[PDB]
Amino acid sequence: KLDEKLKELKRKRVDVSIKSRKLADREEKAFHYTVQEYDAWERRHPGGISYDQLAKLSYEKT
Amino acid sequence: MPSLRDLSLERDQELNQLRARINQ
Amino acid sequence: EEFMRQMNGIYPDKWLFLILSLAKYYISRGRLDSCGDLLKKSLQQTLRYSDFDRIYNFYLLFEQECSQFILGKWTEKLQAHMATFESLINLYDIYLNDVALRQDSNLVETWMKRVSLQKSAAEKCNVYSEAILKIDPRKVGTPGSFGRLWCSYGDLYWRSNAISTARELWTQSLKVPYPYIEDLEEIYLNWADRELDKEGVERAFSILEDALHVPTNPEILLEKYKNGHRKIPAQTVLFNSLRIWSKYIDYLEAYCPKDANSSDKIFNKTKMAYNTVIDLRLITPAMAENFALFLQNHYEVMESFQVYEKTIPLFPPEIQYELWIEYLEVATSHQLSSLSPEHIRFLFEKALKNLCSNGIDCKTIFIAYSVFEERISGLISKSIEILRRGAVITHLESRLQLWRMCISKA
Repeated sequence: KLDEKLKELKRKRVDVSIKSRKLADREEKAFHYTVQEYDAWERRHPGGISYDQLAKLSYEKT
Repeated sequence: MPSLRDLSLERDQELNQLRARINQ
Repeated sequence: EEFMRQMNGIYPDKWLFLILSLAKYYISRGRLDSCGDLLKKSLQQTLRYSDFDRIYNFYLLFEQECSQFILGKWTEKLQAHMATFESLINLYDIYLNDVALRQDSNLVETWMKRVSLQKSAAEKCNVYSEAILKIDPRKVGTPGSFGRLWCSYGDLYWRSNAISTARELWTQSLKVPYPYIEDLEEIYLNWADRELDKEGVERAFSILEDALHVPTNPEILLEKYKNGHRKIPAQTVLFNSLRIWSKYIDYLEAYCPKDANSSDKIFNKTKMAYNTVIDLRLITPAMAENFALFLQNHYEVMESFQVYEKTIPLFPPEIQYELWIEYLEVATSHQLSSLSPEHIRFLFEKALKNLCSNGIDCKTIFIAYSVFEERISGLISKSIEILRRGAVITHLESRLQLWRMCISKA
């Protein structure tokens, strides 16, 4: 009676191969921040000019 | 009231679920 | 065969074609047992799923064709061959995860799938035992995932029996030097929840209180861990878990009887749990209100205001608006508040000065101030002047509402 077992095994094996091949083809929210998190967030994301002020700003840019 | 007391009243209502396990 | 070994040395890059060709040679030479163990070794050695599929399919069809050919006729060989065929058919899920256990052995998600595929819980324990030794904490990618493995492993015992076994396993869990702290919360919160159903919440407090043994110099330890770059375990900053403090406070607050008073032990313990959270600067705006509402429900209103004043300065002005609204709404209308009228005016003027110094829409505080000024003294003229101050000080719709109320009242 091994023929029926072999037939069932082949039927299952075909499906196993199909599934394996398919796997193969892939080849109010702000109220909950702590004080510490507010400190972190608040530090990570916080006319006319005189010649002396413009000079210092240009120096800083350089 | 609407912002934080409204949430906290829900918290004090959810704690009834904990109270059931507290007494049992 | 010698040439085969030579190209095994020379060409490691196309191992799949090599093993397939040598397997074909083994089948052609009648060395079926050699083909079997060779394919078994190669299948165990696969690493990429495309490579695995080709070898697994070839093994499956080889078994099928050999069994059918022998059936065409021997009994023992046929029995063994179809037994291996059925085994390889069934064990596809096991080989599937065997591939992923070599792509990244310490990715705990695969271990949480390998447990699911086991037939019986008696085997689930064995797979958990293997997983715990194979996994190294230092390389667990997703935080809070290894702790889920210890949590599930303890739950597996806890469902059947032997609570002592589960506890002794978990005591080993907390000893593991985890890199991240989400893995530690996932264990303590679960252990406390499981103890709550069995030994009462008195014990359930102890499980969490052991975790929250606040040490001296919190800033130094938090600096050492934060700047340690995964070198320092999260065991040392366990006190800095908001989720453990939150659940500990939930257990304490649900354990306080609704008619608790200042001489009750649990009410005092809840005060210390909240005050320690505030001291650690782990208090969140919803928890700062949770504490104030706990105090008000227990008729300790005058100490509720001390919570609001202790917490309002810490947050940015945008959140100070919400806490100011709560503080003033409780102060102006509550039978137990003992604030004199000049004090409540001092609070109001402080709120408006601080918030309007930062551009926050202060319409609600202005309206509340006008209503309070009408209530406490009856000076309508002062009430209107307060509303005019709000409308005259960019939130154009609010200033139109304050102009309509100020003028209608006048």
